Amino acid sequence: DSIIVAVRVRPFNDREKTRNCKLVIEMPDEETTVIRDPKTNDEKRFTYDHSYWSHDGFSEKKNGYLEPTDPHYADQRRVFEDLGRGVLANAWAGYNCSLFAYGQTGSGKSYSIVGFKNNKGIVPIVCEELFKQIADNKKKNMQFEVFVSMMEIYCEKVRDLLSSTPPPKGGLKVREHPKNGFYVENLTTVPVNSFKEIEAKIEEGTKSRTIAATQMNATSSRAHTIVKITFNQKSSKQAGGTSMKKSEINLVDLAGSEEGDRLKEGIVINQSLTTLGRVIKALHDSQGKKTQIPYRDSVLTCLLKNALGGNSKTIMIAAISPADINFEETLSTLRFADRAKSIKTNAVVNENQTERALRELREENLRLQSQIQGGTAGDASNEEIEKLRRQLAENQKEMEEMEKSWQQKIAEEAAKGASEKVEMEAKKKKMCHLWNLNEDPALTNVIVHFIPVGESVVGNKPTSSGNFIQMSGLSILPQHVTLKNDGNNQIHLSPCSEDLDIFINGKPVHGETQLQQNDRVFFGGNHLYVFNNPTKKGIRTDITYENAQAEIAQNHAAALDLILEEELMSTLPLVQRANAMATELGRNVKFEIVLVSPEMRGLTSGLTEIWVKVHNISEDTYFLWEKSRFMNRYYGMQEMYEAKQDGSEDWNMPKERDPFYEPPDSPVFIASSVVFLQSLAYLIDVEEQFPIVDLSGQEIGLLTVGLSPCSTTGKELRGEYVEDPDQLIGKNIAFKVKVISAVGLPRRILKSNCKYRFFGSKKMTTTATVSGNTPAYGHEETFQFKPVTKEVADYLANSNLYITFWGTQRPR
Ligand SMILES: Nc1ncnc2c1ncn2[C@@H]1O[C@H](COP(=O)(O)OP(=O)(O)O)[C@@H](O)[C@H]1O
Ligand SMILES: [Mg+2]
Repeated sequence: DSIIVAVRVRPFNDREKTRNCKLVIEMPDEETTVIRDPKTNDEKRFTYDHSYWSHDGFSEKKNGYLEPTDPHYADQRRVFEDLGRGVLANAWAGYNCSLFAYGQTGSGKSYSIVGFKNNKGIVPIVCEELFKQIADNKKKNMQFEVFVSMMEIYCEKVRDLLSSTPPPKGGLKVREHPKNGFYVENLTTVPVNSFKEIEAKIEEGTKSRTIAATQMNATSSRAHTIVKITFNQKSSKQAGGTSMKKSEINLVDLAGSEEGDRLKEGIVINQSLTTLGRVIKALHDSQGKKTQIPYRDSVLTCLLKNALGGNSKTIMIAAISPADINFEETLSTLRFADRAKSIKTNAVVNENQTERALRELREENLRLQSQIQGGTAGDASNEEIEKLRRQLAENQKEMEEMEKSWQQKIAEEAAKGASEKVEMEAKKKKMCHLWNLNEDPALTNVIVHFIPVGESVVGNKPTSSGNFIQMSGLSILPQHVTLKNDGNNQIHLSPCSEDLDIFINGKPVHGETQLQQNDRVFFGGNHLYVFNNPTKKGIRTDITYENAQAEIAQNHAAALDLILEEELMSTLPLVQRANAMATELGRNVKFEIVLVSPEMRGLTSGLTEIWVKVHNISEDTYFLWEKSRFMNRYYGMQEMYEAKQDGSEDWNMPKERDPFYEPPDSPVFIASSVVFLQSLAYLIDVEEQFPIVDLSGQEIGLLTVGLSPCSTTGKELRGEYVEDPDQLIGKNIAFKVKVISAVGLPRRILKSNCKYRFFGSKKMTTTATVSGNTPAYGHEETFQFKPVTKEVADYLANSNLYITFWGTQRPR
């Protein structure tokens, strides 16, 4: 009784196609997946229960559904008929099931699980078929109960997506029922009678998820989302008194499966994924002395302990991208699904007599009551005598629900408000409104802010006054912007500060600006919206987060080709969130994207480097991070921001642990120098000054370097006259470079050295470190060449040495 692993390949999206990406994934049969290395053509061949090819051979119908043209395209209905049929059979049989999707952010976890628009995924049609199969097949005298729950797991904190109650500190409690396993205490479980009910419930759950993602940066790529459906079949008038069969389905959308500082990256964010990699590994290595599987090292592996080798039927969807750039991550995915493929689970039917279940629950209630008796009269650990009362209250609620009829349950739950959504969708046709625009496509156009017909103010102030639109969360000020609506005919947006970075259509805004139909407004952090006036023109709702960020990156690059644009599309939003998090967490640090062009490196064609300039205003220190280092320490920043939002006592943390601080004696790339080697091409011995430029491109100093030819012996060659540098070809000539001295270095620098790599040496030459701001490096190194090659001659005659400066600013 083993797991069911299935991999699925999404098609090329609209930005990978213009990027000219080669397909690196092939599926021969409906079982095998072949990943071929782009630069090596080496193939790795994996086998699974299903290899879903959703890349070729489909056609978008007028309804939007992607129907397969050839018999190889895995449409939504095929993935359903293979896995949702299985989860429905498990639910009807009495086995509790668990389907989870692993994969990279963008590979298609959310598409496979939930779906997107008219291509519905596992959850919707599984719910629909469950309710239909209830209403159709099962006769005799039986009752059927369907309960839905929905939780998010973020930084090891469990948050109830179906509860408007403000969340506790540290998230909801996770306790281990001794017979049933790990569970979430005080998790909302509503009874649903029709498919519309569970649809609206999951809808408001995704609404809460969207609010968390946009206001507190609870990013979907860094969080897990679980939908828990309990299906109960109650049978009466049997040989025994009465019985109930029970199934618990867990549909899990996992987080994205995607140095100088250990503790300043993520530890709590990736934890549930990290140990998920461990557990699987630990479960695969078991194949001859016992090992230990670390379920308790994270919340996810706790809540999926039965799914990962216990009492459950487990299904896995590994979504992979068919592109060159992701070849590594894809492979990792394919390897993860390969390791989990060897997982045997022991699922049993959950039938229990109603009277004996009630009696067991009551005896546990009595055990807890006696525990609190021993509390008040004995040890009375005020920490423990609250945990015990929590458990007693949960048992009490369970007993109260057992006695209750399902009709009374649905009546009580319907007694507790849905007209808010009806009238919201209604007044969206009459009132001007900004709708959400989120990096997770499954959360775009979910929340909405309505613009009153007067002059209102957007800000992070909990209302309590007139003419106020409340935006709460990251980057939003108590008085952010001012909106002026003229009878839903002419709306003007004006920022309340000159130091407030807000954008419209990507172009920055400095004064009163009139909004127009389908404008793309950005307030800060994650507050990216699209304006809609329902009275004028023709509205639009098919605007993706990728379009707005694309135009923002276009305008930013024009201020300061598609490879660079698509990379700013990944870096810029993170830099916005980094600045907002820094200024909110008390860290007086400012991040700004500095890009190094090929021309700045002495090249003609080439990739443009992206750096994140880091200014620590306190201590007044400057740094410069590679984009990757910024990504890792941004993971750290996001973790710290969540720690603050939870109200923890350990968010403001020491220097060695917070991701915003960088020690001052840390070296930083400060200056650039382009030394043209033409002097070597003509075998002349000269030493001149070359401009030193900071990363703004501004020339700030002069670097005297020495250029001279010398024989392979080491002596000064022989005095010929080179008129064309090809005369050097075939001769044994060496060239020494003498980084003599520099002037004009920044006054803040106290130690510096130079770095370069001569032609074909694969040994990064780095000079000694010198004190003053006018340092005498005194470096020298000859570069031998057995035949001076036409490539080397062209190098000397037309290219240049790219010397970079690395310095420190404060003491040691
Ligand atoms: N199998 C697929 N078929 C068609 N489109 C897909 C598929 N998988 C993903 N996509 C597209 O890729 C985009 C991002 O996928 P998403 O569901 O966000 O994956 P993840 O949540 O794992 O990042 C979606 O907008 C969707 O339209
Ligand atoms: Mg997702």
